[PDB]
Amino acid sequence: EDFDTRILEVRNVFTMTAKEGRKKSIRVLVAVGNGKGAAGFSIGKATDRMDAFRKAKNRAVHHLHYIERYEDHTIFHDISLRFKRTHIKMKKQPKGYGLRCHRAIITICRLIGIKDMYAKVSGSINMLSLTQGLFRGLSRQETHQQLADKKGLHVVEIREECGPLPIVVASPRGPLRKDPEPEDEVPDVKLDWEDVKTAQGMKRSVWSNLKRAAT
Amino acid sequence: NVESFASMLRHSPLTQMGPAKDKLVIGRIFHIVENDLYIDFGGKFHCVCRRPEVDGEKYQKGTRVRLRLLDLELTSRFLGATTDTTVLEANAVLLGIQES
Amino acid sequence: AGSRLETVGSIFSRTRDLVRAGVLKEKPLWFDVYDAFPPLREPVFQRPRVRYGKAKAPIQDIWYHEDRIRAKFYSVYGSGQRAFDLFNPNFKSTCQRFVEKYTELQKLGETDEEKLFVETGKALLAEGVILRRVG
Amino acid sequence: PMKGRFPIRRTLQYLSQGNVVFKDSVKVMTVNYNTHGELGEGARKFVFFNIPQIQYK
Amino acid sequence: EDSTDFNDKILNEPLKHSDFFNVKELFSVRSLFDARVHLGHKAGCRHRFMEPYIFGSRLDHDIIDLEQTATHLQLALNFTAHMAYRKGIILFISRNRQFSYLIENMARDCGEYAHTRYFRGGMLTNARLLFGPTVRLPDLIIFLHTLNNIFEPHVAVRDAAKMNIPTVGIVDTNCNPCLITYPVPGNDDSPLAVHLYCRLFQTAITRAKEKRQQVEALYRLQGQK
Amino acid sequence: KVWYESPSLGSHSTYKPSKLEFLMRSTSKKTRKEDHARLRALNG
Amino acid sequence: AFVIPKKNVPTSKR
Amino acid sequence: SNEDLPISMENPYKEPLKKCILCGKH
Ligand code: FES
Ligand SMILES: [Mg+2]
Repeated sequence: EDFDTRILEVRNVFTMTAKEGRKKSIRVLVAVGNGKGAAGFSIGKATDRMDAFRKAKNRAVHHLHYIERYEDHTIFHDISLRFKRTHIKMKKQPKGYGLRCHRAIITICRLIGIKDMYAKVSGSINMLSLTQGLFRGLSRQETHQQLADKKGLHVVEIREECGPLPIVVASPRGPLRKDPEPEDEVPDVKLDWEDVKTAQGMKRSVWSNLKRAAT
Repeated sequence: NVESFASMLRHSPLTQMGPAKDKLVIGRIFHIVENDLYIDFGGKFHCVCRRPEVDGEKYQKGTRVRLRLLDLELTSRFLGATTDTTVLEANAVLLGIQES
Repeated sequence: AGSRLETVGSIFSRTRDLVRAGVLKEKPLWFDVYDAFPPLREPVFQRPRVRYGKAKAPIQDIWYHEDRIRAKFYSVYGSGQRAFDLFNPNFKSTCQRFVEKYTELQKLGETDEEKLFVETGKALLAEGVILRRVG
Repeated sequence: PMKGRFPIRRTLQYLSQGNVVFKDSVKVMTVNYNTHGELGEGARKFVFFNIPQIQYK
Repeated sequence: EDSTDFNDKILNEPLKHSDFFNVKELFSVRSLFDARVHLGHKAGCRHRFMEPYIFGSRLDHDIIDLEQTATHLQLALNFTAHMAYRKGIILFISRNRQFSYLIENMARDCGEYAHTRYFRGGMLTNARLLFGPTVRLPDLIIFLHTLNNIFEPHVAVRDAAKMNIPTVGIVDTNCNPCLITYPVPGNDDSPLAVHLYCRLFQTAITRAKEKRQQVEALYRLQGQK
Repeated sequence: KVWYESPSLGSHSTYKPSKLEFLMRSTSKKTRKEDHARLRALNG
Repeated sequence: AFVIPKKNVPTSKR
Repeated sequence: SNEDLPISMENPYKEPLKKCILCGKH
């Protein structure tokens, strides 16, 4: 009863058969979730559209992922991944930002329990690749405790609304390193030209930052 | 003063034997199927030897025999394979029976 | 309610997480035992990959100093007509008896290789050992 | 992604982080450095990382 | 009122001891060496995930490091004993037909279950249909051989993980231990190795069941008075 | 491999061409793609 | 949440 | 450390490579 089901795609697939010619079947993609981090998806196939719904939603509840959420409202860090030809870039956002994501991502995020996130989908916009690509990226996000345990250092959150106050979000359970993390004068991290072009005011789009209904 | 594994391995008869090709070893028949003799000789895999024509009835379960080893494990990698195919048996030639 | 995503984490991580989310009402019978006495490696699915270029397995061949003596003994005298008995854990072959004498004479200060090998054969012949040279 | 190694160097934020603003006397700066040698590594990183910031300021 | 004390004195007490059943007295590196457990397959058959547990190659024959086997075997036996103590269903699985009869007898003698036959599709993932909606599945699956007869991973390895069942498995040098919860690097082919494994698990399981009865009986006698 | 197919999953299976195997065989079973190959090559 | 029509009648079984 | 550990070296039991009947002849 705690799980909600949402449809992501309903397709009519046509199979050519030896004696019966073109036959019509239904392929349905549905996602399930309880709104508290546990969510999954499954494909359903049947000749009738309502049998596909039953198979998909019942099967999905047995293939649930657990998704870690920062403060139970957003992701722990920016996630950029490619699944086949579908690219998804997700950004951690503060409270009140809402879900500014592909409508399918919005639907899945309400099932997971993510309230604030930005996502941009590039390349092929295949609902299945997008769905399983999204769950792959959300299931491989490193939490703050995992980072602290991995590096044996404190994770300190600096918020501009809280000024210079250092907020320790996670501390290692094991011993605490004494050697500071090396401060490489320049990081060799790869950047997204889309993110940089926006921060420099060179991104011009009539479709960006448009007023939309609450999501 | 507990013996280490490195010590057990160095002084093991199987380690001391070196290569197995053309090595005389004593085996024991543990299973027989018609004229197929299954003989263990101290290795990982048993060998399968056909009952000799002469004194065939002398070869029974428990009979200790002399073998000339060829390979401890018959394996080969075939074209287009990522690993080796193994038949899970050693290659040995049955010479005769061991007697005191 | 559960998870059959066997390639996503491990049975422990999937069970622990679904227990936290309240999806699983009761913990499985094994969960408390795994938690107290976990394996050395957490059982997470991995895909075996093939090595390419300059990548090589780290496994090393097992060799011993006496193996040089064993190769020469087999070359000079061949495999002994005596049969190996690999069932007896204390079996000593003619080669091992040769190696032990060869090691004893080396510890007596002799350092030449060709000379240390001929004197060893004589000692065994004196002890009654049969050493038929292959050629 | 942004082409090249250390794409951060090609951002306005990075270029504005230079702290060297030369006095009006400075008219020309020549840099002589070596592509190989362990003792000239700092000069190579200076050309690689900091020359862009100096010219920007 | 009385349940919390029961679960604490019986179910939680064994979990506070490093070796509650003393399974380390059951084997030694020498006992494993005499059973030929260190003997692995040829190097050409090596699985890359088994390289951590391999001591080396002796003339193109891989040797399993028994120092690690002893530590893994300690964990595997300890887990098996705790699951037998908790009255868990232990299922032995192996497709090697040389040992099918031996394994079925070992299971019957210890009071557990064996599946050495052709594993049918969906025995674990479709058990309710095949057996009934109230069928109880195994709490622990012990693999004495992790490969099937075509040298591929036994289907039950994947299906055990799907059903969140922990697996104990003897993993030779050509096997894949990634999804086996408690792997034990060791020879699975030699009759002496396989016989040893059956004695250890049989003994660990039998001791744990007797320990459960001893504790329960004492807890009841003390409860009345 | 070559254009000649060698992807068979049971490539390591032991080929057993005997009279007894034929009797202990599923009647539904039909010859696989590379099953004829072993026959074509064994006859040669 | 919404309702899907039920697939079959449970009496239709052995 | 330990005397019984394996030592690194070249295969002492390695056999010579095969040779054709005319190997080494003009
Ligand atoms: S093998 Fe032919 S020249 Fe040497
Ligand atoms: Mg094996």
